[PDB]
Formats: sequence, C-alpha cells, structure tokens
Amino acid sequence: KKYVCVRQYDLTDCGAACLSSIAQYYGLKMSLAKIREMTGTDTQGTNAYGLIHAAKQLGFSAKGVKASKEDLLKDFRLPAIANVIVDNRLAHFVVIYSIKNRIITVADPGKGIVRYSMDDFCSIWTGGLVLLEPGEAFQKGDYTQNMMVKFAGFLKPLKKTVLCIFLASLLYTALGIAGSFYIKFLFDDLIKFEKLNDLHIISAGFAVIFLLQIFLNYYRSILVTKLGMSIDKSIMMEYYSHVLKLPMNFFNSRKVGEIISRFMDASKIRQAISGATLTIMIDTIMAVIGGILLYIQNSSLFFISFIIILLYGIIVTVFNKPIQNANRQIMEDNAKLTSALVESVKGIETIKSFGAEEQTEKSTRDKIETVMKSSFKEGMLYINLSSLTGIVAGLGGIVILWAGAYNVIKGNMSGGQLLAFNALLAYFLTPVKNLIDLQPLIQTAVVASNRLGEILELATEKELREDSDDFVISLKGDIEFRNVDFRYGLRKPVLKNINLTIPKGKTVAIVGESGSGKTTLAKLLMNFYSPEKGDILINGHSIKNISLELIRKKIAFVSQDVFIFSGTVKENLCLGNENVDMDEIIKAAKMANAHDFIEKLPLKYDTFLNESGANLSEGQKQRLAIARALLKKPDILILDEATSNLDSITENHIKDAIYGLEDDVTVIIIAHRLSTIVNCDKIYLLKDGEIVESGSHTELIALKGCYFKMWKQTE
Amino acid sequence: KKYVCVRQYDLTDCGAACLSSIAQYYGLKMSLAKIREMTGTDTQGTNAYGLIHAAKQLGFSAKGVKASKEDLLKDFRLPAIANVIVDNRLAHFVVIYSIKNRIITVADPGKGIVRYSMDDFCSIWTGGLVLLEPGEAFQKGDYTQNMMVKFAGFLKPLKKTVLCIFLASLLYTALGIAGSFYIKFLFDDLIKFEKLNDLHIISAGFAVIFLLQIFLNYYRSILVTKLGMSIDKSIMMEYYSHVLKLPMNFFNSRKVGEIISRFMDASKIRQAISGATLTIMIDTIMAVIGGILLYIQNSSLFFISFIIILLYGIIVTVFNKPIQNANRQIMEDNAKLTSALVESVKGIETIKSFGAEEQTEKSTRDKIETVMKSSFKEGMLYINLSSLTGIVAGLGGIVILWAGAYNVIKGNMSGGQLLAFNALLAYFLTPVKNLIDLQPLIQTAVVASNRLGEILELATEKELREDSDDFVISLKGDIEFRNVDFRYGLRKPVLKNINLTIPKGKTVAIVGESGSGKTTLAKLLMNFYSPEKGDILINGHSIKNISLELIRKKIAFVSQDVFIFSGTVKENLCLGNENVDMDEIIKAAKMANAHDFIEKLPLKYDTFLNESGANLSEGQKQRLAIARALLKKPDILILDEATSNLDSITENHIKDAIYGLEDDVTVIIIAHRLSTIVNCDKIYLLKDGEIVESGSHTELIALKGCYFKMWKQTE
Amino acid sequence: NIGRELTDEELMEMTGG
Amino acid sequence: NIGRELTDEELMEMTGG
Ligand SMILES: CCCCCCCC/C=C/CCCCCCCC(=O)O[C@@H](COC(=O)CCCCCCCCCCCCCCC)COP(=O)([O-])OCC[N+](C)(C)C
Ligand SMILES: CCCCCCCCCCCCCCCC(=O)OCCCOP(=O)(O)OCC[N+](C)(C)C
Ligand SMILES: Nc1ncnc2c1ncn2[C@@H]1O[C@H](COP(=O)(O)OP(=O)(O)O)[C@@H](O)[C@H]1O
Ligand SMILES: Nc1ncnc2c1ncn2[C@@H]1O[C@H](COP(=O)(O)OP(=O)(O)O)[C@@H](O)[C@H]1O
Ligand SMILES: [Mg+2]
Ligand SMILES: [Mg+2]
Repeated sequence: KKYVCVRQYDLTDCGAACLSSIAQYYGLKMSLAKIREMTGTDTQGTNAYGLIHAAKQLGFSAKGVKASKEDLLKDFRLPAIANVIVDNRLAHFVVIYSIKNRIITVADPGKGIVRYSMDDFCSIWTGGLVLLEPGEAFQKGDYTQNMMVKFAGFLKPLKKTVLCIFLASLLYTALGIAGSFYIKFLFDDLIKFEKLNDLHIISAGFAVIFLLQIFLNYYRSILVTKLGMSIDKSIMMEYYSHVLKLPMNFFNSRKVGEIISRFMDASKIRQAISGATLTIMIDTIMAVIGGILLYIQNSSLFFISFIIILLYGIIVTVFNKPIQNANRQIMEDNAKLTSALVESVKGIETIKSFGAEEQTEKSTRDKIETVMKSSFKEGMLYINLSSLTGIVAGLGGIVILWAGAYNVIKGNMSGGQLLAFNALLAYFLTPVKNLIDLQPLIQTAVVASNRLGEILELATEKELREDSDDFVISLKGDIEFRNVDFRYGLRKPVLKNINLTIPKGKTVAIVGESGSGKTTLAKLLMNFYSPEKGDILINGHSIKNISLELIRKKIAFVSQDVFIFSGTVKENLCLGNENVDMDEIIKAAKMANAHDFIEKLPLKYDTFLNESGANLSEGQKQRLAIARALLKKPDILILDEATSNLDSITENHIKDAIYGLEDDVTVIIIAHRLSTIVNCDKIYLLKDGEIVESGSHTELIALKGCYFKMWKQTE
Repeated sequence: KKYVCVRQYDLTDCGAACLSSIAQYYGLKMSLAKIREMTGTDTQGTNAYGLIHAAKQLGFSAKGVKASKEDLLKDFRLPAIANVIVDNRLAHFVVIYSIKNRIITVADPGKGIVRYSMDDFCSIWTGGLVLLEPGEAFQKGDYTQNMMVKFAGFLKPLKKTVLCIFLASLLYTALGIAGSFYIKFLFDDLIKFEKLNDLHIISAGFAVIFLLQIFLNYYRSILVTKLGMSIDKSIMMEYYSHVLKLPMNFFNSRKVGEIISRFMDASKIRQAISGATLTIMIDTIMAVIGGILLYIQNSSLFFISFIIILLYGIIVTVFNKPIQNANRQIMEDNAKLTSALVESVKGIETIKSFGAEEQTEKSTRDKIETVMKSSFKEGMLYINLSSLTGIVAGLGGIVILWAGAYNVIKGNMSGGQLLAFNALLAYFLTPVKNLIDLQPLIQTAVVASNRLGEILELATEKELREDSDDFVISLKGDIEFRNVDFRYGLRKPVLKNINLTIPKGKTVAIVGESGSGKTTLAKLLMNFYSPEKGDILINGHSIKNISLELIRKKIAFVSQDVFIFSGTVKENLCLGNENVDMDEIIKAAKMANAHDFIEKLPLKYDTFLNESGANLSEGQKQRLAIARALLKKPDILILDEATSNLDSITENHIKDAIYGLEDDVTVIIIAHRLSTIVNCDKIYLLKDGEIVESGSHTELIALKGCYFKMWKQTE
Repeated sequence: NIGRELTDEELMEMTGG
Repeated sequence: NIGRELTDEELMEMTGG
C-alpha cells in the first residue's frame, strides 16, 4: 500500500502517531485522540509498553524486541516502530516502512517520509524496536468523522447572511466588468470622433458605477466580518464547553499549552468555512464570466492569458511544499531559542553563582545563528518564488501588448478593444489566482479541523458514569477501600492493595514518604480517576452508583498545590455555591485564620486577587483554601498537607478547629510529618502502595515495625 | 507647558511612568529604566513610598496624602499622581494635570491623555494622592541618549552592502521608467503607422529590459535580506550579552516575559534601521524623477495625480491613531482571555470538585464576546479606511482618464502619451505611498529602540564594584556580619541588626520560621545584593574589597528551589568549571547520592535533560545540585533547606558526608526543622530580622527563650 | 497641605501595581 | 523474532517522548 505518515498533532504523540500510521497502513483509521488515550500518552511521551497495550487492544499482535545492525539485514515484518535520538538529545519514535539496499525509509511524524543512509540511521537509532501484526480480530474500520462537514454546519443558521454576501458579490463583479469598458469607449468612440458632451456624460456614468461598486464592497465586507466573527465564537465556545466536561485523565495527560493552542485552530477552521466557500462560489462565476468576455474580445490574447495563469499556478503548486517545510523549521528553531532564553533568564542565579555568563552567551549566539540560517533559507525560497512569478506576469503582460498590437495592425481588433482586454485581465486573472491560492488555506484548515474536532468526540465524565441510584442523598458513613489497584495512565502502579476502613465521623490520618501515593488515595475518593481493580464503598453502597454531582458536593478537598482564581475573596470562597449569606462566610473564615487576615487587607471580602492571588503568600492561599473547604459544608473533608506550609499558631488553630468539627463529619488528614498528627483516632501508614500498619499512636509505637523505625529516625 | 504623557513600557511601571511624566513636565528627562530602579519598582508594581523616595532623590519635594472629593475643588499643585481602580479590579497610577469645570484631565500611561467626568473619576479614584514639587536642587537635565543613532551605528560595518543596494535600486528604477514607455511607442508610432519589424524589435528590447530589471530586483532582495539578518543578530546579541552582566536587582524586579519581550524590539528596530533608511533613500529620488517625468507628459494630469496622493496621505494620517488604539485594546482583551483560559485549565481540579463548570463557561463566553467586540471595532476602522482609499484611487484613475481624453481631443497630447502617463503613475505614486506608510513603522521602531536601549545603559555587576584588593586569594576564615540591614528594593526591611560571627571551618546552623529572612543572608554572603548598612567581613577583609570573581568560585550555594539547565549530566554538574576530569565528577557523585541514581538512568553522565530536567523528581534534582556544589570545591558552602525534599537515607548520607568534609571549609545549613540539624557546632536562631540567641543545642535548651519554645512546640 | 498626610506604613500600603 | 524480547521494565524504560 501507500506509505501512510500520520503527522503528529502535538509534540508528545509521536508514538500514537506511529501506531495510527501502522493502523491506517493495515486498513484501520480512527481518531488520533482516541489512540493517544489508549497508548497512555502523558505529558512526558509514550513508552513501548503503552504502544504494545494499545496495539493489542486494537487487534494487533504486538511485541517488543532489541535489535542490532545485523537484524536489519535479516528479513522481518517491515512496518515496525523504532526509536531514534534526534540531535543526540531527544528520544523519538519513527516508522520503518521499508529497508532498501543500504538505505532506510522512515515516516517520522515530525517531518514526513524521509530516507536515511544505513550508517546514519544506525547511528541515530536506539536498539529498541516494536513489531506489529494484525491478529484474529482486526476488523478494518473508518471510525472517524469528516470534521469539515461537521464544522460547516454552523453556516446553516446563517444562510441568509451568506446569501446577501453572494448577491452583493455578483453585483460588484458585474459593475466592475461593466466599468472596465471605459477605456474602450474613450479611444474607439470618444477620442477618435472628438465627442466632448458624450465624453462628459459617459465619464460621469462610469464614476457613478464605481461609486455603486464601492458601496457594495463596503456592505459585503461588513457582512463577511460579522459572519467570520460569529463562526469563530461558535467554534471556540463549543470546544471550550466540551473541554470543561472531560474527565481528569484528559487534563493531566496534556500540557496546558496543548489544550489552549486548539483555540487558534478555531480561527484556522473559520478561514475556510467562511472564506474558502465564499471565495469558491464567487470566483468560479466571476472567472467564468471574465474568461467568456475575454474570449469575446479576442481569442489569441485570451489563450495567452490562460497560459500565463497556468504558468503561475504551476509555479505556486511547485513551491507550495518547500515553503511550508521551511516555515515549520523556522517555528521549531524559534521555539528552541525562546525556551533557551527563558531557561537562562529564570536560572540566572545559578549562572551568576557558577560564572557561566560566557558559555550561556555562546549557546544563545549559536541558537540565534541557527534561527537566522532557517530564516534565510525561507527568505531565499520566497525570493525565488517571487522572481519566477514576476517574470511570468511581466513577460506575459508584454507579450499580450505585443500580440494585441499585432492584431490591431492586422485589423483583427481595435486599440480600444486591446485596452479593454487589459482592463478585463484583472477580473479574469484575480479569481483564478485566488482559487489557486486557496490550496495552502484548505490544508491548514483541515489539519486544524482534525486537531480541534478529535477532542469533541471524546466522552465526557458524566457520560462515562454508570447507573446512579437516586436514594443516596448523604455520604455520611464508613469509607471502605477494597482490594484496589491504580496507575496514572499506563505507568508503574502507584497503589497496589489499598484495603482499609474509615469509621464515620472519626478523624483519620495517612502518613508516608514523599511520592508514596496518599494524594492518589485522596483523588480516588473524589471520583477523580477510577481504581483499576476493586471498589470504593461509602455506607455500603459503591461510589460509582452515587451521583457525580452529589459526591463532588459532599466531599471537600484541600490539596497541597491550592489554586486561587482571579476574583474577589467572596467569589473565591464561594466557587460553586451561588446562594449563600455573609455571616457563614465570616464564620468559615474565623475557623481558618483568614477573617482577621482578610480584614487587615484593603476594603473587605471583595479584593480581586491579581495573577491568581500572587500578592498572597503560600500560607495565605492555604488558609483561603481551607476556609473554602469548610464553607462547602461537606460530609467528608480531606486535608492533603494543608498544615505543612503554615506556622505553629495557625497550624494549632486549624488542628483544634477540625478536631472539634460539629456533626458526624468524616475528616481525613494526609501528612508527611508524624508529630503534626498524634491525637488522631486512627493512623494509616502506607509505604509501598499498601498499608503495612494500622492503629493508634500508642498501638503503632508499641508494635515494632516500619512506623516505629520512621518515628525513631524522624524524631 | 505641554502635558507630557510618558507611556509605560511594561505593565507594572505605571508609577515610574507617572514620575517620569512629572519630571519631563518640569524639565527633567531621563531613562525610564533608571527611574524604574530608583522608585523600587518590582514585579508587583510600585507603592507610594517608592515614588516619594525617588522624587526626593530626583530633587523634588514629595508628599503623600489622602484627600476627599471636596479637596479636588480646592486649588493645589496640579501635576500630582493619583491612585485609580481600573475596572474596579486593578490598582493604577495616573497623572492629574488640571482641575477644570467638572472635567478631569489625566495622563494614564496605559491609555494616553484622557478626560473624565468628575463623577466617573471620583468613582474610580481612591483617596490616595501624591504631591510633587521641585526642591532647592532640581537642575533641569536631558540625561538620555538618542537610541536611533546608537543602533544605526551598526550600519557602519555594512556600508558596502548598503551602497550596492542603492545602485541596484537606481538601475531597477531607471529600467522600469524606461520600460513604462512601451505602450506609448505602440499606439503612437508602431500601431498607427503599421510597422511590424520595428514592432518586433522594440518589443524584444523591452522584454530584455524587463528581464534585466527582474535580475536586479533578485540581487537587491538577497542583499536586503542579508543586511536585515545581520542587523537583527547584532542587536539581539548586544542586548543579551549586556543583560547577562546586569546585577540581581534587575532580574528579580522584572518578570521573565518583560525581559524576553525585548527580543522582538530588535526586529522592530531593524525594520527602520534597514528598511526605513533604504526606503527613504530610494523612493525619494524615484518619486522626484517620476514626478518630473509626469509633469513633462502633462501639467494638468500631474496635478491631478498629486491631488490623489495628497488625499490618500491625508486619509491615512487621519486614520493612523484610531487604528493603533483599537489594536492596543484588542491586544489587552486577548491577553485577558488567554490568561483566563490558562488559569481555568491549570486549576481544573478545583473547578470539577466545586462544580463550577457552568460559571467558568459563562465567564469565558463573556471574555470571548469582549474580544469579538474589539475585533469588530478594529475591522470597522480598517473597512472604512479601505473604502475611503478605494474611492480616492478609483475616482482619481477615472478623472485622470477623463482629463487625458479631453486633452487628446484638444490636441495637447496624444493617446500614447496618456497611456505612458498611466504607466508612470505607478513609479510616481508607489514611492510617495511608501514614504507616507513609513509613519506607523518609525513610531513603533522609536518606542522599541527606547525600550531596548534603556537597558543597555544600566550599569553592570562589575562596573558597580569597588576596587578589588589583589592580596586575597583565599576566602577561608571567619565570616562576620556587622550591623547589617537589608530590604528588597523599597519594601519593609527583612534584616535589621544581625551581628554574628562564624568561626573558621566550623559547621554553622541557621533556623527560623518561613519568611524570616534566612535565604536573604545566604544571598548577601554571595554578593547577590548588598547590605543597606554595615558590612560583611571574611578573614578581616571586607567582601566588597575582594574581586567579584573570587566570591563566586569559592562560595557554593544549594538553594531550596534548585534549577536544572537543559544539557547533559556532566554539563549540569560542571557549569563554570571548564577543566575537570571524570574522577572528580565521580567522587562528587558519591557523597551526594547521585551515582546510584544516575547509574540506573539510561547510558551514563551524558543524558540530555528535557525541559529543565522535568523527567527527574524534586529530590533527584536537589541531589544533582548538591553534587554540583560539592564539585565546585568551595571554601564556604551554603545549604538553604536542601535536604527538606529528601528521604531519611539520603538525608543521613548528606549529613555524614558534610560533617566529614576534608580541608578547612565552612558549612552553613539553613533549615526549618530543628530535629534535622542538632549536632552542629553552633546554631543561630533569628526570628525578626535579627538573632536573639546563639549557641549549641545543649546551650539553647538550658537557656529559656524563643528556641526552647519552638523546640517544645514543634516536637 | 490639601489632604491628610499618610505615614510611612500607609504610604507603602498604597499599592499601585 | 529479531532481538531479545524486552521485559516490562525495559519496555517502560523505552521512552519515546
Ligand atoms: C477636491 C480635491 C481638490 C480640488 C480643488 C481644486 C480643483 C481644481 C483643479 C485642481 C487641479 C488642477 C489640474 C488641471 C487644471 C489646470 C488649469 C485648467 O483648468 O486648464 C486645464 C484644464 O484641463 C482639464 O480639463 C483638467 C480638469 C481639472 C481637474 C478636475 C478635478 C480636479 C482634480 C480631481 C482629483 C480627483 C481625485 C479625488 C477623487 C475623490 C487645461 O485645459 P486645456 O485643454 O489645455 O485648455 C484648452 C487647450 N486649447 C487652448 C488647446 C484649446
Ligand atoms: C518561468 C517562465 C517565464 C516565461 C514567461 C512567458 C509568459 C508566458 C506567456 C507567453 C506565451 C505566448 C506565446 C505565443 C505568442 C503568439 O503566438 O502570439 C499570438 C499572436 C499571433 O497572432 P495570431 O494568434 O496567429 O492571430 C491571428 C493572426 N493572423 C495570422 C490570423 C492574422
Ligand atoms: N499527574 C501525574 N501524572 C503521572 N504520574 C503521577 C502524577 N501525579 C503523581 N504521579 C505519580 O504517582 C505517585 C504518587 O505520588 P503522590 O501521591 O502525588 O505523592 P504524595 O502522596 O506525597 O502526594 C508518584 O510517585 C508520582 O510519580
Ligand atoms: N524576590 C523577592 N522579592 C521581593 N521580596 C522578597 C523576595 N524574596 C523574599 N522576599 C521577602 O523577604 C523576606 C525573606 O524571605 P525568605 O528569606 O525568602 O524566606 P526564608 O527565610 O523562609 O527562605 C520574605 O518575607 C519576603 O517577603
Ligand atoms: Mg501530597
Ligand atoms: Mg527559603
């Protein structure tokens, strides 16, 4: 078959792109976002294990192997995925499509289909190799939707506005074509016969025609601008409204820039949903009319103009791909340069301390040299294209004048007819030029449409939920963790056999080393992600059977990396609750040591916090998040190291406030320092993805084990 | 005098811009960066105390008062700085220039000289007011440099390239002017008299002329591209090399974006250093020759064309300012929208937990609507400008054809002469059009030149150093802190009266609460910043009397927030050390628990760390920083909370490696947890910018005080 | 004159970011 | 059938970021 090279949409889906390329080669085409989900792609890329798992899930019979140079000489199944080390810095995945004699053909998702010498490839190729092969169940499919047709459905509500633009454009074209004959009327009839009154009348008429043309252009431009803005708003709002409902495995498997950069894809789609269709509809008819009139004037000059436009189209089509390749290379070089500059400015402390101001300048100079070289290559491409186009256009114009003069001499036409032909050349050549120039626009728009609309196919969190029992209205009760496994994407498991029981209304504590997996437990309790095996039970009933809206309402979370949104203090403290009085916000502020703190701030509970509360320190944001947590009025309250960044008095006040919490409210505290929590009802110590000891402080100390050793070596 | 409004270069220098505006109004002009550094402007803006201090430094007599609504009616010193709350969200400084009849005129550095109804102003005006007045010593000055000449001095090495472009442009213009008579030769001579061989010969000659013109354009374009790239490289390298030498008060008083955004100012400067001067030199002569030739053809038609270009210039000049105002508003709205999107994506967990996916969507929709409104305003401005320009151009062309036909009828000229005039209209109108269109580019270039070149005037780290004594080559000795005060700019002081002595080579411990100021002393020992009062002495000799080089190699630092550069492990571990063998790196990797960690990494100490070592966790990077500091081979080594993120085994290994350190080297350990460091030779407990008691743990526990209370409460 | 003079602490509290 | 059949640890160590 053809060598399918699925270009990567992002910087980290090279493995997903390679797997998609293999699947499309073998006849299966699906969304790249879906495959990126199956491969377990994270913000740090994809490993071979994820590729193997996704291929087996897709019906392939995959395996991994390490190979040497002699293995390439041996024969095996050609379409395999291989590791490369670009610039001996960055690992990457490519697809080896064929191994010809001492040359290698690889689809690299970042570049395209390229050829490498065997020695150079073996130099840049790591021994890792993934072999893919269709299995028993590999039903070929086309599980994708034409995203251009889907996004063209936003023109249906605005059909009246598109109709007015089309009529205005037709009238504009007709008026311009009619007005292009002024030069013919001047020389053939007025100047030759010395008609003055007719000259004045005809000139006034053509001026009126031009004024009408200008008014039509003004109206059409207004309508086109409105149409484009409406389509842009619709696309961006749909994308954002869908993104806000996606599960948490979507957000932590993607960088912030990756999610945000889809907003420019909306403009890129709109540029073809509105611009391209309108351009096609108007310019096809305009070019047909212009060509018919040009042939009416003279056949030979029309053929010359057709040859001119054919040459222009040939040149532009030939120069299409190199220009876009150069632009992509420039973009990558600029990204590298700006990353280096940001790293150097951010880490100026270390540079100054180690006297590295000289080698840093050299590295930045080298990167700027690379950027300048890429810019010069692209500029040379543009200069060559412009020179060829100018040669074609100018020589064609001179040839048209020459042939027209010959025809006038021979009596085949008149001078005024030749001048009118020169005038109508605009209305014939500009439409065809625009139709040719739509080619780069459509490809970019299609890429952007795929990028933006592959996300809109992803199932939201509320759609993936099971049947929800409506009789469950309270989360107050025991919290049981059965045999529960977990892993972030397709990495090494974080939790292995987390089995525990939380009595209702009892303060409970979880302690452990950094990166042990306590925050993972806390997020599992809140339907953020789901356990691989087992279930989480609250008052007998399973979590999955509890309504998602309810459980997120009756569970409060105080993470370590608290986020303060740009808004007033009253708005930050009441994030989802839109019907709250003022006294209970005051009360919740008192128990979190924030009431006096915020009162000392200017104004009242109305101060907008600039740049995500940058003026507040870490402790102030900790207090605000805790206050919001109580304000939520939960049945379960999880405090993940909320007292680590606070001072002694504030920590003591928070501890005595949460300990003496009214109602049978379950409290869970995740701590790294053991001395911070000693009077807790029960303490859970998990070391290697499993609780190894459970009991009170008097019980855990008495029983020799990991807890006793940790207490002795930390206190 | 004229009301001076100095537009702010950054987003936080509004107070500095207001002070500069007052100074310029009163006759003193200087760089905005200098005033920004005397005002103590930071990443959070400027306070009134900074403005008062800087004004008194400049020679003013400043005073900060709070006034009521009635005090505006009472006559005071009109040029005063006032606080406003823009959008009721953000604080801002503006300049009140006169008290008029219920109308207030204010220079806002972000907008311009605007007028407000007294009701609107008093609604947004906060009680804050700053009064400025020259003192006894306010000698007016102009301590600023013309930054356009400074960056135009980069054209001196490339005088040959500029000269070749001028000659190529002259020949291109001459060939085009000569070729614009083909249509005159056709109609007047060849077509009229039916000359065929002469037709072919003349047409071939004009085709050859056009080909020569194309070749000249190709060569000139290559030269212009090369010149622009060279100037870009020169300016960017100059700026970056100077920035890397500036002191630390520059780096932490600015955001990374503020420092990096000056790199586009280099391109903005180049667009006028190369583009504008070459355009002026070529187009002035080309327009002069074209106008002379047009007047040769016919006076009346030349006058009509002059009127056309005059009207076009008038329209463009009129529409200049509103377009740039709309563009600035669009940029502000887009910045707000993208900041909101980034904040919403980053803090998705909180939004999902609190069920705020509905109001977040509404807020983003409102911001998108605001952006769409700004875009429509700018599009309407551009549409009106294009309509007016098209009216002028088309009616001018029609009027020129009309008057030319009238003149041909009257016998003042021929049809070929009229067509030649229409052809030369390009070579007359395009130069003047380009000269008029240079206006937006030159203003932007001037602003960018000021922004970039005001930093190149700042004194570097070395230039501010006192003369170095060459007799000191060893930093080994006692470290004495005299009565040392410190403050980050013009904020509340951090250190007050810390007098202490560190013996020669003895391990020393500093403990305290967060925000106490320990890292401040750690940086003051390294000549990052300087004490406000007192001195820091090493072996009797003052630090300021020792070469800045010897401080940075003989003192090693391990900050709490370690920074990793994108490079190999060997490169990271040896930042400034250009000559180190492998065995020293190996040994340094031993005591920092790095050999075991990096051995399990792929390959060896050659792995490139992607995105500032994002692969490695916090502890691994901290161990890498420990290894680098040990490899530095220092006489003084500072560990600012380095072991906080480490585990028990790693902490123990670090402790027994540091305690058993060879050579007479001093070790300083800055910690928050007292139990981490108890066996130190001496411990210093500083709470409020000063030490309250110093001694060993056996001595601090016995003496009741702050340390005993902290030990009892934490343990 | 013309207003109530702020002290140093009130001056630094008058943030103008 | 071309090389050593890597194990799970080496598979996850086969980073392709
Ligand atoms: C509103 C803007 C400014 C207007 C203020 C002032 C305007 C007034 C003028 C302005 C410029 C003057 C140039 C020509 C006039 C010279 C003197 C003259 O009248 O005699 C010439 C008239 O020849 C003509 O017929 C030209 C007609 C005048 C131009 C028409 C409008 C002006 C420009 C519009 C631009 C539109 C672009 C913008 C569209 C929106 C010579 O004619 P002749 O044939 O040699 O004489 C007989 C010869 N014989 C003896 C052999 C028989
Ligand atoms: C990168 C490449 C750049 C090349 C740029 C060239 C521009 C291309 C356009 C020229 C192609 C036209 C060449 C043909 C010339 C020609 O052929 O000129 C037509 C006029 C001849 O007259 P004719 O058509 O026969 O009319 C009838 C006459 N009669 C004998 C019946 C009386
Ligand atoms: N967003 C994430 N993506 C991938 N892996 C993660 C993510 N967050 C945590 N992990 C991994 O899960 C493990 C559990 O860490 P965590 O529970 O966050 O530590 P702590 O319990 O101290 O908060 C860590 O070893 C970490 O490598
Ligand atoms: N980069 C900075 N710019 C302005 N002020 C700072 C900066 N860093 C610290 N400060 C101020 O100086 C004080 C000293 O804090 P610091 O010494 O960093 O805390 P710690 O002693 O816990 O390391 C803090 O109260 C803080 O407000
Ligand atoms: Mg945690
Ligand atoms: Mg610190």
